[PDB]
Amino acid sequence: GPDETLSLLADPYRFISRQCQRLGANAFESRFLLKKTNCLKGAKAAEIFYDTTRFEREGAMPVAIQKTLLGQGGVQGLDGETHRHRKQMFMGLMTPERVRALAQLFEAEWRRAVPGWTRKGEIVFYDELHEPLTRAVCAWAGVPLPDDEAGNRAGELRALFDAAGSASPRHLWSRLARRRVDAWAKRIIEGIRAGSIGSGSGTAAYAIAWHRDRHDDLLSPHVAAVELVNVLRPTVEIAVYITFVAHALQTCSGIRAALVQQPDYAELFVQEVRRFYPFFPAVVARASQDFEWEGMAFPEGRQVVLDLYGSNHDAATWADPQEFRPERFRAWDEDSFNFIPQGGGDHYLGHRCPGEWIVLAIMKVAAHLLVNAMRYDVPDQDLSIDFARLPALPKSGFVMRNVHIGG
Ligand code: HEM
Repeated sequence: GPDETLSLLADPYRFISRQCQRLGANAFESRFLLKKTNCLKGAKAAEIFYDTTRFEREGAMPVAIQKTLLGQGGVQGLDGETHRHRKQMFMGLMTPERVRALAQLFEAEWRRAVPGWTRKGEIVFYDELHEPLTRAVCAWAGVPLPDDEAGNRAGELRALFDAAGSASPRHLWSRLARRRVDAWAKRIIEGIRAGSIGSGSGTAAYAIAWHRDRHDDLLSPHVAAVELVNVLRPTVEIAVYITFVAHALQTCSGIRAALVQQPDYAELFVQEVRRFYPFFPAVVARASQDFEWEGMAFPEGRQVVLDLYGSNHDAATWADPQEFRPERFRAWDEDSFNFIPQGGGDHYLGHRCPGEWIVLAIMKVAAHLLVNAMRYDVPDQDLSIDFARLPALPKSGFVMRNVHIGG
């Protein structure tokens, strides 16, 4: 039929679920760029999407994303045993103690940045999160980061996802940010291999610099650089989820008090933040063989997009997805396909986000400080979510006035 690209960019989070609702189905055939695209939504859809005998990621990623968001040669573009062996490198980083260490470093950096925020009077909370995250994740990952460069590197990491997918000249800064960050990370890898950088044996940058592939070869310095940015960048992106934590504390009644007094509530709350709020709209794969599913044809080579936001707001799964209610997670069966803000399926055997433990730990630190430590006022502003923005944010970016902290 018609090309629907422009309609998708106008409503990137909701386009799929809205059409699904219109059609009374969990899937529909469409066309993005010029490719026929099957669009899927829901737990059953997610589960077939993560079947690696039917779906491949190889070459499925639009080049614009490679040259900004993702880089070229990274784990996202791999399939099969090549993929599994590369994904294992990421998974080995995420021990409960290593995740804890990153959370601890991030709390310290948050606390160090508050005085700065106090003397400012008024801050855009979102704008202020990138640098502490950058400082935290760099130290955790063994990436040296001098004090006077921290601001700039945070700006560059931010530019990879917050200027990327944009209708404006911001796409140009994003592409240059990618070349700068790639060259920086590459210099890090090279110094580790040459002995000039003493990154500890438990650190991401070390693991990535010394990773051997299935042929016992080091990654090429550029591919290693891209994989290191795949740790640094998405950690800084947690700024979005932290902003949504502040937003929930502000727009939904009872949340604050429940968090203060109920110990087990934090975990339910951060889960519901990830379910409720838009972040990553969709993931893309290519059908690897001819098959049919619930009446829909999936010929070899068909581009297929899995709607994450729609799946997270699926009525069959949640009954009242439209409500923000952390308690729903008391009844969650931990299914790997019905709740997928960072992908579904298995972490080792598919492309599901290895960053979930980090996101959760950091979201918890955020929720803890925002209720138990950090005091602030919230002036009249537009807190409505910008569903036409990538990534989606409250329009204001969540503005704070009179910020101060204890311990
Ligand atoms: C900030 C919130 C985050 C969101 C919303 C998010 C979401 C996602 C999604 C939707 C995917 C694709 C899953 C798929 O292709 O099936 C993914 C993959 C990935 N994520 Fe995240 N993530 C986040 C944080 C992180 C963090 C902190 C890390 C740190 C290591 C990380 C590292 C990665 C990597 C390396 C991949 C590719 C994995 C693969 O292809 O096997 N992410 N993420």
